[PDB]
Amino acid sequence: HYVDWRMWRDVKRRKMAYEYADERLRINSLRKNTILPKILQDVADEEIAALPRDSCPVRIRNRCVMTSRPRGVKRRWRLSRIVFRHLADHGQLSGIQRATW
Amino acid sequence: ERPPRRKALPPRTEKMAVDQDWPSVYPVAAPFKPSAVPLPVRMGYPVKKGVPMAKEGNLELLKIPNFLHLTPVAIKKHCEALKDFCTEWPAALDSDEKCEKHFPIEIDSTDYVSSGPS
Amino acid sequence: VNRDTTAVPYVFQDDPYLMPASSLESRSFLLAKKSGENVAKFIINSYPKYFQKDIAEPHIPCLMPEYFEPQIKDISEAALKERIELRKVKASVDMFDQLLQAGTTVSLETTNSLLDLLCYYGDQEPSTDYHQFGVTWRAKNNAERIFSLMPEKNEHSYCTMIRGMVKHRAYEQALNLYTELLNNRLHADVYTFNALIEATVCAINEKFEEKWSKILELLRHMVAQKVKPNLQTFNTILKCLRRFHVFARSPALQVLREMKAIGIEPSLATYHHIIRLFDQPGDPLKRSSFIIYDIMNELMGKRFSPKDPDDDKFFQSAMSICSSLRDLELAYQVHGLLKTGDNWKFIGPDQHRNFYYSKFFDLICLMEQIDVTLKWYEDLIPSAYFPHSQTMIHLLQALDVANRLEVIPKIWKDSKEYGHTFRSDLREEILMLMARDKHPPELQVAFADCAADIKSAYESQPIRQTAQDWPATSLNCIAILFLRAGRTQEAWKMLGLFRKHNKIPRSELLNELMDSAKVSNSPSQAIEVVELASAFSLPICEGLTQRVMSDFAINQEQKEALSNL
Amino acid sequence: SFFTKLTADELWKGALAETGAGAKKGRGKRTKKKKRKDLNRGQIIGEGRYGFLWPGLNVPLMKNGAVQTIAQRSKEEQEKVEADMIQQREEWDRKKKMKVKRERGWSGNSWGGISLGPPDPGPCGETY
Amino acid sequence: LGISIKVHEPPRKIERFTLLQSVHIYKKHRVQYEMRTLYRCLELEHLTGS
Amino acid sequence: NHHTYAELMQTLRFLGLYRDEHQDFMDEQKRLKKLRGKEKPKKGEGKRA
Amino acid sequence: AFVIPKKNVPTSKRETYTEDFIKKQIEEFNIGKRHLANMMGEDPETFTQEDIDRAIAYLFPSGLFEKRARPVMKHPEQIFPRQRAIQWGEDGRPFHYLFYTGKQSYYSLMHDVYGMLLNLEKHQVIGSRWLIKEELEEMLVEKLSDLDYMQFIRLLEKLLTSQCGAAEEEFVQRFRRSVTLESKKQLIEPVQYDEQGMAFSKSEGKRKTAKAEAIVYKHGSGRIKVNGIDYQLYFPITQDREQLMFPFHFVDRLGKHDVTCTVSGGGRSAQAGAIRLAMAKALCSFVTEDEVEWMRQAGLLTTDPRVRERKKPGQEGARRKFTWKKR
Amino acid sequence: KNRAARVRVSKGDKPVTYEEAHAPHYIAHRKGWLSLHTGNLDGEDHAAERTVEDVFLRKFMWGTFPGCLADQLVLKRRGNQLEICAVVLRQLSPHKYYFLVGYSETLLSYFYKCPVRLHLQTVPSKVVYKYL
RNA sequence: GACCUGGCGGUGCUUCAUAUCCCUCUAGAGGAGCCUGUUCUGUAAUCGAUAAACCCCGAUCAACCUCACCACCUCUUGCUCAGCCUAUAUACCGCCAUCUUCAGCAAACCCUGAUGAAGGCUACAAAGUAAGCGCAAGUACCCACGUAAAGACGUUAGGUCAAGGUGUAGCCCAUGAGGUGGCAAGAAAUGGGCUACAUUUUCUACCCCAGAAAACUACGAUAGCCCUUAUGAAACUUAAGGGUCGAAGGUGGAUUUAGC
RNA sequence: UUUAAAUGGUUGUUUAUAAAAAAAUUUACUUAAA
Ligand SMILES: [K+]
Ligand SMILES: [K+]
Ligand SMILES: [K+]
Ligand SMILES: [K+]
Ligand SMILES: [Mg+2]
Ligand SMILES: [Mg+2]
Ligand SMILES: [Mg+2]
Ligand SMILES: [Mg+2]
Ligand SMILES: [Mg+2]
Ligand SMILES: [Mg+2]
Ligand SMILES: [Mg+2]
Ligand SMILES: [Mg+2]
Ligand SMILES: [Mg+2]
Ligand SMILES: [Mg+2]
Ligand SMILES: [Mg+2]
Ligand SMILES: [Mg+2]
Ligand SMILES: [Mg+2]
Ligand SMILES: [Mg+2]
Ligand SMILES: [Mg+2]
Ligand SMILES: [Mg+2]
Ligand SMILES: [Mg+2]
Ligand SMILES: [Mg+2]
Ligand SMILES: [Mg+2]
Ligand SMILES: [Mg+2]
Ligand SMILES: [Mg+2]
Ligand SMILES: [Mg+2]
Ligand SMILES: [Mg+2]
Repeated sequence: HYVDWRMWRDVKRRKMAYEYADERLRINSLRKNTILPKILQDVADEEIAALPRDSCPVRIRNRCVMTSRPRGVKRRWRLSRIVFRHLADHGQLSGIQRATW
Repeated sequence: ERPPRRKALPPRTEKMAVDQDWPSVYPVAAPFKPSAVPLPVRMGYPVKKGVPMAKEGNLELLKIPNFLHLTPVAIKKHCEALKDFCTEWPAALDSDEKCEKHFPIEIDSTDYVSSGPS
Repeated sequence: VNRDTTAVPYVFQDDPYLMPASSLESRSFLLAKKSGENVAKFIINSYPKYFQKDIAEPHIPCLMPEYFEPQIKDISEAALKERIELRKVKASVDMFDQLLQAGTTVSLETTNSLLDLLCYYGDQEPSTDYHQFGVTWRAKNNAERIFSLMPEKNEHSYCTMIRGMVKHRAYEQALNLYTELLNNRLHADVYTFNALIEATVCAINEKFEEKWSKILELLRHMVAQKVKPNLQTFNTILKCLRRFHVFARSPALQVLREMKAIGIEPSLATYHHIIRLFDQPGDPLKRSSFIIYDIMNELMGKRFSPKDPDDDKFFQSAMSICSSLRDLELAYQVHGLLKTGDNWKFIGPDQHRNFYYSKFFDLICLMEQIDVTLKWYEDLIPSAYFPHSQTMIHLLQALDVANRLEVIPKIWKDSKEYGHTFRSDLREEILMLMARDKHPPELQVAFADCAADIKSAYESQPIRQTAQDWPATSLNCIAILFLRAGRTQEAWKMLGLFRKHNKIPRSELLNELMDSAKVSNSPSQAIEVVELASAFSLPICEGLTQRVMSDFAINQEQKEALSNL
Repeated sequence: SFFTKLTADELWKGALAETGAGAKKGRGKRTKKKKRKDLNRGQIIGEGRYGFLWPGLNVPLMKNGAVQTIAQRSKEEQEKVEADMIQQREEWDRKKKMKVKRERGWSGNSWGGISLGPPDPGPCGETY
Repeated sequence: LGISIKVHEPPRKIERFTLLQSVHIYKKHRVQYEMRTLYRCLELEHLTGS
Repeated sequence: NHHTYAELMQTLRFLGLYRDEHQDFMDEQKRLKKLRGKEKPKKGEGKRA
Repeated sequence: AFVIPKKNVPTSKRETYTEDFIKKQIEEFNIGKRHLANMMGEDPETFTQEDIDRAIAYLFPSGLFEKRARPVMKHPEQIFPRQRAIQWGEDGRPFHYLFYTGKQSYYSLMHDVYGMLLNLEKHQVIGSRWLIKEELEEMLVEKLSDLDYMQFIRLLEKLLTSQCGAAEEEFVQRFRRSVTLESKKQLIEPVQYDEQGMAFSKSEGKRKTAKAEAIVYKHGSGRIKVNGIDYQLYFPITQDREQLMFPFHFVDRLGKHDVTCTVSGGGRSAQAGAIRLAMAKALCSFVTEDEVEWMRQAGLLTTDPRVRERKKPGQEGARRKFTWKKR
Repeated sequence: KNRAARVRVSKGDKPVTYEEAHAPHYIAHRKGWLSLHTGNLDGEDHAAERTVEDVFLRKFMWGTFPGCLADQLVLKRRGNQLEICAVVLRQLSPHKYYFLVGYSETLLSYFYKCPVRLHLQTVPSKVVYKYL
């Protein structure tokens, strides 16, 4: 019942990334320093690379929650510029008015 | 349809005396009810050769956060009931210099009141 | 803040279209709102998934879905305890049987908990959202079967069984079980003894003296077993003593005197039972007079807390006696007690509240000055209750006695707003009072406007779907009120209605129609008055016709008049 | 998605295409014009596909002087309600399909010789 | 209630942001929105916990 | 959670408590396409093979 | 018969307020006025229209920029538009001999003025502005053309130019309104005295985003201190120092006053311009009124309104446009 | 030409309410906001969740009271409370209104885990500001 | 044949255009390098915009993801009481461009033309009265100024089925869904921008009273090469810094943009 | 009165009506008996 298959793929990525966040944080800490031996850091390099691809947080996309538009989204409202304007121009967003100065 | 359509009763502001206890009508914060507020208040930008819209079915008056439950009479009556909960500031600590001598440490904390489920 | 008299109760929607306009609408509008809440709750519990996202901080347990199904599927004693906590009578009994067949041990406490569930609900499922006369106890019930199955039976097991039987009207069987309890040398608890008192009175139809001896014997058994009586022990005795109304009066007072000595403080229920016992259909009410006065002196300025399930029934009974004695000062004391502290919460359900206020306002109108009656009228209606059509008649009678008939038009307006527009009794009373005597011009005009509105109500009757009736009196009164106010045109139309509906006009209406015609000096109209009465064969017409013939009558009309008779 | 659903007024305004560039300069023919159909006409509040009987909405609040409880129409009973609803729609639709016999003037598609009825009455109680 | 209160008005904050006016192309055309946050600072003094 | 919103409002429609004007619109269109012959084919047993 | 779809109740349905309706609205205002006094705990008998407006503003707080859109509780006479009474009776005969002209009020007035001129002929300023058109229409409760207004004013001028009697002058004054002429005279600052008894005058200035406060002492040696620093150090650029000298040089009082100023915000030039304004306004206290007028006419006492212009979307700058491509 | 939320002039027979008669450039000059919460104030959180809730509530109420609403909702949030102010018509029976108020208040409180109230104002017919 | 209305005229007269049509004023573009679009060519390898009114345009943004593309592989009541970024913007809603740096569009009536398409003004007045909409007035920003905003009816079947929704037609073991990998280049041309060609300059101090530099070690790359770092699971590629390197360029053809 | 200033593929323009309807409740405690 999500807007489209693209939104559904992003929903799964956000879920898998959440599940693996702690494990990914722990392994990255082993890699992001010069204290530990390079042999150990090399094994950590492989371990984080073997985790499922959809656990990688960089693959998450901030799509419009209403229409799934991948660009033109305002992060504070999580809405596309077209949907945000529809709500703002009808006076349905608290405190948001047209700017003239 | 056996009977005629149900007819709305006349507004109960016509039964209100001009010396009523208004705080009893609006005890707490409530939306503006044109049938309960005995004021001919009008709102709305008037059309050419027109007048601001009447209060019945007026969505602009419904949008205002009114202060009908916080009239000067109600506030004074409210605070009279709340004096029992208050304690008296120590008379010795008249000035800020006196406060610093007896209480050198000052702890600042902040509380945030927002609207929402959390 | 205080109650707003112009408003209906706060539970209702504060809107002219949605505000209840009658006592019936008051009940139905709340029932509809409650039905909506049940439908929502039904959906919430049917589909918990949709209401499992908790966004509240702090967490609100009450706004979460409820799960009524057992989540332990293993057959064990611990898993059985769940079904008893869930009050699944059928599931628990079936599982208990399966547990017993498997041969695992069920603790006495667990078995006793099952008996409590079975005994209280009579081996019947408690009511759920969705899937009177006679003895509900059945010989082939699960409680009895399990009771025998029990290997060890403690005092609590017998107790809950006795209480169950009495609750379900198995009085004789409960008494037999108590005899078995005594044979086992097992002490009964206070709650069992309270149930047993009820059993002895209800079981047999012996005369009072025998029943009193039995009750006293149980009290002596209670003392022998070192069982201390609670408030309910005495309240049941008084409630049981209501059957023998004239013989239990003095004994009932002895029971009350015993309570005070022991230290048990009589609650509102205790006094409710007493006044009901002492207040039977008798004209003197001499004993009742003393009791109520003494009770009110004791209860003056006492804040009450819920102690007995019957605490809510005192005020309606107290006000009923005040109306019977016709003592307004006593009624004000009863109401004063209701208004002290939080005693107002003991008024009871809606039908109790309507009765209390009906009896209270009917006594005010009768026994108090009109100026104060109108103050009570404004405070109580509509904010406290919606008046019955009979209470408006009492208020009209009070206005008559006080010679304040300028308010009658207002009473009609309020009556229409309270759902009495089409009450025949009320409409006939108002018209009769307005037309009984002549009034000054200003009052006569106002009465005509009210009469025209009452007339319009008769025309637009919803009973028309069945049959439309114009009571003879109403028609006569309306016509007279139009004639006295000077709307002769409107009155002239009413003569068509009299013959149409076959209603005989009174002589006073005909005699006064003369002046209207004489002032006009239209002999044609004068004959119309004669023509109508002649149809009904009224004796006044013949003598009347001659006087009209002397005053104003056309020669040709005179001859016709005589032949028409 | 529940959040992508529009109202009936918006759906019909788009589907009908009454305001466009194809209706300005004789750019479109008149045959394929479609008509608006109000889909709320025969719908009753509280009536659904499951057939639940909500006391005080779908059914009367009180029956025999007692508040009714939530009930559900049996399978066969709901089938009748659903079949009746289909029949009611077809009848309503039939009424619209019926053509009223229009008295023709000089020719079938000609306006000449067709009566326009009585002249409209004047503003001061004048009648023709 | 006997409290010592002093009121002053901190300066308002206006947040402005720009959006595209058309659904597709026409970059030169923009709609600009604002949110105005006004303030009032009520400063009580010499109070007790109760 | 678009599942919760969609599934809740679909259940409330089948219960008779929510009128979905949009879903009503696409149910009338889908109904007129059956009378016109533009019906969705059986899965697997399609035009192609 | 082919039935023309009949018109519904006129949609426009222009609202007319009959005199009885206005009377019912007045009763409502008077009754509402007593509740509003009761709500606010004031005397019903001394509750004025300015108290009503204050109470309504508190009870119904509206931030709408346009005041005509805010909640209002005014006397119906001030709310509802003034409507002309019925001009004909039951018989149908109009009440005015000039009714059929359509402008009985206007043409009756024109007739009166012409008559007065005839009688006057047979018998023989700065503050007041001729009543404007929109305000004359209000008096007559008639809709006039611009050329009709001209005609009427021309006739009044003819009346005024000729000699008039007591009565004719009063009639003319009915159509003359009062103009309050603002004085372009500088407001002098109040000379203060410090702890030592030395006269000084504080003033303020503003230029772009800079704001200066200057204290000019009645007597001094010509010392200027900017933010506690000698002016030649704080203003190395000669142009800035030239601006500081312009106020004192123009009144020929270089070396006769000591100034202490504080300037914050803006750039070097804006700060010098802000200080120039602050010093000039403060120095007005010690110069003569005529010298103050010369200072005003020389540009030394006007706040320069030229501030930076915002940038507009779709353009390179405030006025600069993006490169235009015909093809 | 601008289109956003503008009812366009017709032949003078289209009744418009006061809300729909004002274009977006009047949202803080002649008309107010249909929702009041703190999400969009400076330094305030959860503007996104407040917005989604508003969009749902407006659709829920439109379908729950089909054909009854005479104008747009006014959504009010004070602390934990949510108050829905609806101007409805006087066509549906009062019994059905009371059922729907009890049903919607309960169902919405369990959905958004907060006390929800519904304040109905009845009008005989849609309030016409002007005929466009 | 004769007319009505509009358009158009290298059509007359008169008055004008205020960043404006000409004469004028200032700084630029067109030449060079680089950055970024577009067209062509190339590639197994998206789509849309594309006189004024496209060309740092949908994107307030593409290493995977985004993605809609290509190759290969896999799934079949499928996240959904399915799905489709499949065709049709010449079926539409929605949101807009444009004249508009306009002032007109007008329902309802009345009158003129012999009751034709149509037309309706003269103030010392001769048939027009006109609701509504736009302009205006108000409001936002620092004023009554200015700038924003606003800007009707229509014109270009103007832009957008790929924001989303949707009429009609089509696919349903595939025109739907998922996985892995991969393409997004430069023969060439061209739009916009950035940095320069220097002495009103370059470097350092300072933030305006200085000392040096100043033509093959000058001015001049934000490019190339190497190294390091930042983000990331992934960087020859994205960004930042350092080193190294020191090129074209010597003020630019026809032509052309913006500013009161 | 007064320089020169050519071109623009084919077919695609304007008629018959208009509009739903409803609904039942049916004003007054407690108890109790056989
Ligand atoms: K022409
Ligand atoms: K150049
Ligand atoms: K489509
Ligand atoms: K360039
Ligand atoms: Mg990303
Ligand atoms: Mg034919
Ligand atoms: Mg610039
Ligand atoms: Mg624009
Ligand atoms: Mg170049
Ligand atoms: Mg391309
Ligand atoms: Mg293309
Ligand atoms: Mg990619
Ligand atoms: Mg890929
Ligand atoms: Mg595809
Ligand atoms: Mg198009
Ligand atoms: Mg295209
Ligand atoms: Mg301006
Ligand atoms: Mg603009
Ligand atoms: Mg304007
Ligand atoms: Mg096109
Ligand atoms: Mg595919
Ligand atoms: Mg350089
Ligand atoms: Mg480099
Ligand atoms: Mg790294
Ligand atoms: Mg060099
Ligand atoms: Mg050729
Ligand atoms: Mg051609």
